[PDB]
Amino acid sequence: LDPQIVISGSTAAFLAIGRFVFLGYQRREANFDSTVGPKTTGATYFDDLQKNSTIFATNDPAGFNIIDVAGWGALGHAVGFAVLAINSLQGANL
Amino acid sequence: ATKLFPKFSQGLAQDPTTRRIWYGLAMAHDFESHDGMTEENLYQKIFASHFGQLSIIFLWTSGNLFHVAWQGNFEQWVTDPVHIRPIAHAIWDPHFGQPAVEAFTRGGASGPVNISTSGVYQWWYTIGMRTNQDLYVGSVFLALVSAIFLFAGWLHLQPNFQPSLSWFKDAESRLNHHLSGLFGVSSLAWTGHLVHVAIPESRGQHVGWDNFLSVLPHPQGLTPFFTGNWAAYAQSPDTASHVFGTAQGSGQAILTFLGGFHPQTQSLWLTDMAHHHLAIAVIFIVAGHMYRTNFGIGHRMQAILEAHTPPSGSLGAGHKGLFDTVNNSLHFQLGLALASVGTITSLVAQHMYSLPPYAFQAIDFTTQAALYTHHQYIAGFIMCGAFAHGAIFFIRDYDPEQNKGNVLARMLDHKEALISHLSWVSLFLGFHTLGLYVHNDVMQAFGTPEKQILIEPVFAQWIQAAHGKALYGFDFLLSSKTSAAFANGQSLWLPGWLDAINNNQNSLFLTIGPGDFLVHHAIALGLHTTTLILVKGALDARGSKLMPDKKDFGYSFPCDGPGRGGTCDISAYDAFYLAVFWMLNTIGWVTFYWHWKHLTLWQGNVAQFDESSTYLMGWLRDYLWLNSSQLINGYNPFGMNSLSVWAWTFLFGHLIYATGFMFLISWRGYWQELIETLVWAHEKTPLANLVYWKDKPVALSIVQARLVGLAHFSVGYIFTYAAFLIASTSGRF
Amino acid sequence: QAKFFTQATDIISRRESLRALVALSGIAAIVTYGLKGAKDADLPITKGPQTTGENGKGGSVRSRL
Amino acid sequence: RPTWLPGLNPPAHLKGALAGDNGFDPLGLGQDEGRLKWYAEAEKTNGRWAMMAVAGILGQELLGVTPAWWEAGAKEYDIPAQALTPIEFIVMGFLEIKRYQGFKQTGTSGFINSFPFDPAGMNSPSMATKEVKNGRLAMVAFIGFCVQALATRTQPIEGLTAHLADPFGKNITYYLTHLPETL
Amino acid sequence: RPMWYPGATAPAHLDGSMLGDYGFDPLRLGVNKDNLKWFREAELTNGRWAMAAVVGILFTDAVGLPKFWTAGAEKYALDNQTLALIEVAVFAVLEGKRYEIYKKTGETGFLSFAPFDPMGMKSEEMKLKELKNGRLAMLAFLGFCSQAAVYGKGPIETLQLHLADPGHNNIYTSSVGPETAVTVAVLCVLPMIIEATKTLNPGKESVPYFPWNEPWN
Amino acid sequence: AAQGYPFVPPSWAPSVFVPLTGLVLPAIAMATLFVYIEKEAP
Ligand code: CLA
Ligand code: CLA
Ligand code: CLA
Ligand code: CLA
Ligand SMILES: CCCCCCCCCCCCCCCC(=O)OC[C@H](COP(=O)(O)OC[C@@H](O)CO)OC(=O)CCCCCCCCCCCCCCC
Ligand SMILES: CC1=C(/C=C/C(C)=C/C=C/C(C)=C/C=C/C=C(C)/C=C/C=C(C)/C=C/C2=C(C)CCCC2(C)C)C(C)(C)CCC1
Ligand SMILES: CC1=C(/C=C/C(C)=C/C=C/C(C)=C/C=C/C=C(C)/C=C/C=C(C)/C=C/C2=C(C)CCCC2(C)C)C(C)(C)CCC1
Ligand SMILES: CC1=C(C/C=C(\C)CCC[C@H](C)CCC[C@H](C)CCCC(C)C)C(=O)c2ccccc2C1=O
Ligand code: SF4
Repeated sequence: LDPQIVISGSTAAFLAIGRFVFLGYQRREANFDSTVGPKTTGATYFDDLQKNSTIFATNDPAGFNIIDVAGWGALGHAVGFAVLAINSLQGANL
Repeated sequence: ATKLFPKFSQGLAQDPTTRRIWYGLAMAHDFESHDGMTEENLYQKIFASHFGQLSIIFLWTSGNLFHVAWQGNFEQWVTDPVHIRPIAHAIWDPHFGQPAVEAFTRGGASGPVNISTSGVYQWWYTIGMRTNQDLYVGSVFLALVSAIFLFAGWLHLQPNFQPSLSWFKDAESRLNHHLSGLFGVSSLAWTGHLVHVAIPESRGQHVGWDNFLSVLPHPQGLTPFFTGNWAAYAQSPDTASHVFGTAQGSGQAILTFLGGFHPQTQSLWLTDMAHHHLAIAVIFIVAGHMYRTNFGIGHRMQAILEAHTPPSGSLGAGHKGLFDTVNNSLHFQLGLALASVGTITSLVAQHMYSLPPYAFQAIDFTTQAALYTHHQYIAGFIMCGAFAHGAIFFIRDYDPEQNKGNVLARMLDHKEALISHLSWVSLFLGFHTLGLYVHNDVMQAFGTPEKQILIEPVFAQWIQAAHGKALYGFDFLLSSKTSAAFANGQSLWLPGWLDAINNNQNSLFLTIGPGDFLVHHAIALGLHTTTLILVKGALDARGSKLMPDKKDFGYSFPCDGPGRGGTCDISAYDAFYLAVFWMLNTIGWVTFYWHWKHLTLWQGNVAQFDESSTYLMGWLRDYLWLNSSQLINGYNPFGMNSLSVWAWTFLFGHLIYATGFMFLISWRGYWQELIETLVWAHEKTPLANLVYWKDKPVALSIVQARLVGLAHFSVGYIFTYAAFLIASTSGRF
Repeated sequence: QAKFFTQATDIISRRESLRALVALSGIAAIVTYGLKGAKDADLPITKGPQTTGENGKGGSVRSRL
Repeated sequence: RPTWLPGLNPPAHLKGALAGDNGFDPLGLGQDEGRLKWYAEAEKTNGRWAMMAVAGILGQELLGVTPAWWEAGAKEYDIPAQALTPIEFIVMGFLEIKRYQGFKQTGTSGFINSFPFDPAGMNSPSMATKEVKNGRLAMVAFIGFCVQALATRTQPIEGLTAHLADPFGKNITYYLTHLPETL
Repeated sequence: RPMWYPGATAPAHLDGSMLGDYGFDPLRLGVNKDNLKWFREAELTNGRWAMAAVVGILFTDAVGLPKFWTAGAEKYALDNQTLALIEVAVFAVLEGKRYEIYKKTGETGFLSFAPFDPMGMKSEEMKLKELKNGRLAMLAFLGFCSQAAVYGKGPIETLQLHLADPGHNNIYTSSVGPETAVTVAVLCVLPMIIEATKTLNPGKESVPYFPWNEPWN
Repeated sequence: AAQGYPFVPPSWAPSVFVPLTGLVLPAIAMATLFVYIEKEAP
């Protein structure tokens, strides 16, 4: 069953459809700074824990940082392990 | 003149009467009404009080553990749990006579003890605890955790550790961390405990901190996990010949989906619960990655809420402006939390009796009864508080301008429709339930029980048959051995589930009949009328036709005077106080039904309930009167037994209840004049006018009268029924 | 007599001293009552059951220990 | 400055003032300044204890001590642990209350009354960078020691020898599997 | 001045005005000044009696005499009730003169010499030495009784037992071992919590909410 | 305790702590929370 094949393929497919397919949609959706403004305008330490203290710059041209990577690879690992587990009991219901 | 005690109120500190003491006792935790209260200081004091509540909870658990270890029989109960009674703690009462020292010597103890109706023995035996040293160490650890939370509550009140107002109003991060870590990683760690400790200890293998790094939870350690061969963790489950706590019929699996019950313990499989918490942990961890934090991804709850505006304007503005309303109102959050927590407390009660999670539970009948009644009354109180705080929100926190046209304002817009329809459902259910019960009573009185209205609950029976109960012959979904729902589960939970649900000696989907129909409709009447009172106090909270400016008078206030026809019990607080009676009656019906159904099941006489629950003289004769015999004979002119304490507590609760009647019927104005006469008497009595009061005696206020009467009422209700329940279940079993 | 009783109370004639005496006396009294005085009074809770008690008679149906 | 991500600008609260600044505060934990000073001292203290700890584990393994570093507690010495622990609490409480009384004032490290301790004149910002970097390395190295010996598994140099004998057959992928063979 | 733990800050009432002041009043028992004077005198009285008792016990255990927890059971020239009556009668007048001397002087005296100081060695250095040796001897008698109750041996016999095997014959291997180990660890970590309180509230004092303290003022 | 588990309460513990918890600590508490209630503010 080659779990390396399965999980590498799931992660690669999800990273691909996150980079090439659903990146524009996710950027259109995640741009909430709108009526929906910042959580805090204050200068307290606890107001700073809610600000984006570190913008994750990426030299990827489409803007695919370690957070997009983390998310799409997490979905890929989850789906690959789902495939492996549903194959683990050598069958499915219907 | 000006006193010192109600530091949070200068108006109470300047009050020269006894009302100052009471109201400072009862306004202490209404932080918003405190003098000089800022919203930030409010949230910070709430945070500290939450730390204190956690510390108290962990100390209480530490004390339970400590007393079960020190004065309990846990090391003997694990040997013969079906036959040995669990000791709660020892009794040292110098008022005891020798007959009482002899009568309360139970459970193999050396002296007088209390028998645990708590279930903590079954719980701790199921999760791997076998010795008294385990419980001792757990109690020490939980006392340390309590001290740690106390220190945290002190610390986060200090200047450089007091969080900002916005840190509390950060909902996305709190939700992410509380779903992912507090719910999810906690469930993952509990799965780890079950896989490493509880399941091996149920297989007879001792796993503790001394050796848990040296024993494998599975013979194939973590290879099935990192290779995706997860079914290897379900290969050899525990057999049907398995005896809990031993290796005879052990099994090697740690994650199963067997379904049903462990046959020897009549409890859930520990591997099923491990897999349960693993699945739930994964689901909650991925759920806690939903909301937006400092990393650029995720949702903003404001966007989700403001986007969910239906077209057709069927909800108006929809959920526009609702994020601000929920996030800025602590009473909205508290009402939502109490609603959910009470609903899931009722879920706990309804599922722990049908699917007993703990070993040798469901054979400890007193424990089952006590747990169900406990969690259902807790749930009823919590659910009354949910609506109470919803009303407090509508009064204190609701801004009609910032909720212009959204679902929340759309509620108040058609509140008369809601209240009148709840009125219709309550009225219908009461009329017809009481009428059918009275018809059946009259028919049994005239000796013609074949003329009763015995409506078969075919809808709930159809549901039961959809779950695989083959007693009714519906043959629909899982009772149909040819359906796809049945076929697709046969490799899975369904064999165990269907062996467990068709066994009529457990409580998994009990057989129901017309008595169950009638009492379920009584339960519905109770729910509908309780929520009628509560919804009507929550929606008429900001004003009515009788009192349109009610929001200006607060949540609690005595009345608006005898003008405009009379305005007694006008406030939302009074609606809550009226709904607590109906809640207690609802949960009393619920727990009566539960206890009688299960008493007739445990006695092998289900026909008694099936034949006597269709009329209320059967409830009075065959449940309340029949089961009271051993209870009221706890002490008699011919001696006493261990039910003496429950007889005493029975009479105690009756007394408290009746005393509450004093504060509920008799109102302030008789007592103020009586107290004036007593004041005169004391000021004019020689040798006693030397002693004088510092706080002027006054009768209890109207709101305080209602509170104290409801408190005596509820405490008596609760103590009476707990005494009766334990004494009627512990007397037979 | 008045001198005797003004001097007997000389040490406890202040609130703090009297409450210290009361605390000392009451705590000592309850502690010696639990340790020694309850057994000296021959209390049934200090003697023990003197019997097998209600041990094996759990319920009328299930005679549990 | 070279930052932990290529092309990344370091956050605002992280100047190059402190020793080992590489712009690494993705959680933003050091955005308070007094807490950042306390966390700098905490980094230095955890790093010093981890440096001495990995030094002690490697000097226990390179030298001939009887048990593993993770079994040295379960060992009979001339003093029982029940009596060892309170002596250690006394001594280390003295030392740590003297260290803390000396971080309130002097805002710096030190031994008992010397803040900074520095008997030798080797103080330097480059030396502070080296301290914090070797301390981070030793912290990671001790968590390595612990997770690498999570059950009765290799000792540190034993594990390094095992990896150098057969690299593609003795690594984490072999040992997270074949765990029943180890226990 | 030195403190009871390094870098402690004394409370408001322990101004250093008194001798042996190390700022140790965590339960705030001495916030009243009359109570504080009475407690200084009681400290000194318990300390004097404990010094005499410590040297008496060390003497009686150094020579061939019965152990001090059994000496009351031995047989003497007078029956125990006559002894108790003579002791009560003597100490009534003795402690009455001492009580009058405290009400007048504020300090100690035997009967009529308000300061019992034939040899005029009443420095304040000597008052400090009295107080310190008295605290030490109070601890010493507490230890005498404690390690004669844990064992059935006297003070120097327990000392010899310790010196025979110091690592295994000590308080943490005794019947009271674990409780003392835990209380020692708690005591050693306690001052860091106290210094946290002093640090997070710079220069502020927190009332511990006790009865004797009148913490509402 | 001897060796089973340390910090086990003595046999006489209830006889002391039930009076303490029920007669003394409530007396202390009610006296203190009576002086504090009737205390006038300056
Ligand atoms: C998470 C739970 C939670 C939280 C945080 C709060 C918090 C609050 N509630 Mg809410 N509430 C809750 C649950 C909660 N409540 C539930 C479950 C109910 C329904 C029972 C209510 C019903 C409710 C009402 C009706 C009101 C509040 C009010 C308040 C506020 C102040 C209450 C006060 O001063 O306490 C003081 C409380 C007491 C002094 C306790 C009274 C005594 C009770 C009855 C227990 C007595 C037990 C007794 C000792 C047992 C004896 C047995 C023995 C003899 C054997 C505060 C914001 C009030 C408010 O906001 O006013 C605007 C208000 O009017 N709450
Ligand atoms: C046995 C006691 C009892 C009974 C019968 C009721 C009955 C009722 N309560 Mg509850 N209530 C009670 C105790 C009781 N209450 C207590 C102790 C309190 C605390 C103060 C409350 C507080 C309370 C509140 C706050 C609310 C109610 C409501 C209701 C009504 C709910 C609808 C319903 O069931 O209609 C069915 C009706 C009945 C069961 C009673 C009528 C009985 C028969 C069917 C009528 C005909 C009998 C006969 C022919 C009359 C002959 C008269 C003459 C010829 C002699 C109903 C009238 C709600 C309400 O009124 O809104 C709808 C509501 O909001 N009650
Ligand atoms: C069981 C319910 C109950 C109880 C106990 C009481 C009790 C009382 N009522 Mg009330 N009353 C009730 C129901 C009740 N009423 C109801 C339902 C109504 C209809 C509205 C009234 C209407 C009413 C009116 C109109 C009047 C009273 C009066 C009285 C008092 C007269 C008896 C008295 O003082 O004797 C002494 C006290 C008792 C007998 C109560 C029981 C106490 C026992 C002996 C236990 C003692 C406990 C002990 C101190 C231990 C303490 C424990 C410690 C930890 C706290 C007393 C306070 C009258 C009054 O106050 O004037 C005198 C009065 O005028 N009541
Ligand atoms: C200055 C007083 C003093 C001195 C010198 C000693 C000395 C001794 N005690 Mg004793 N002891 C004392 C006070 C003292 N104790 C007190 C107050 C208590 C009650 C808690 C006890 C209770 C006690 C028990 C139950 C046992 C000992 C034992 C011992 C011996 C081993 C050390 C040990 O583990 O105890 C450590 C003692 C404590 C943790 C109690 C607190 C001690 C305080 C902090 C004083 C510390 C010394 C002081 C700072 C400077 C010494 C001055 C000078 C003599 C150099 C040793 C001979 C053991 C023994 O006999 O083994 C054979 C034993 O089993 N002691
Ligand atoms: C180990 C056992 C548990 C110990 C717990 C702590 C003990 C507390 C000891 C208090 C010492 C005296 C306080 C000095 C008094 C003092 O400092 O006053 C402070 C405070 C009141 O302050 P005031 O306003 O009166 O002070 C003004 C004056 O100081 C003049 O300025 O005291 C109280 O509130 C009442 C406390 C009563 C405490 C005694 C209660 C008695 C308990 C015994 C009950 C026995 C019942 C059974 C009988 C058979
Ligand atoms: C250089 C470059 C490249 C490449 C790159 C790469 C290759 C990357 C990768 C990346 C990656 C490769 C990533 C990954 C990620 C991953 C992740 C993120 C994971 C996660 C996981 C998780 C989350 C898990 C979970 C879980 C568990 C733990 C167990 C079971 C259950 C579950 C599954 C749920 C190219 C050629 C294109 C070009 C451009 C540039
Ligand atoms: C007053 C107020 C308040 C409160 C309120 C409340 C308290 C409410 C409650 C509510 C509630 C308490 C609700 C409940 C609900 C429930 C539900 C909604 C359920 C559902 C269910 C379902 C949906 C199911 C499904 C299923 C079934 C049927 C079975 C099987 C499985 C499944 C899943 C298929 C607040 C604060 C908000 C504010 C405003 C005002
Ligand atoms: C009896 C009665 C009184 C008189 C009762 C008095 C004034 C209050 C009773 C106080 C005495 C001291 C008894 C208190 C006993 C409680 C056990 C005290 C517990 C409180 C602590 C928790 C603080 C009223 O003032 C009243 C007012 C309005 C409606 C109904 C009534 C009413 O029924
Ligand atoms: S005092 Fe009572 S009767 Fe009078 S208006 Fe108020 S609630 Fe109504």
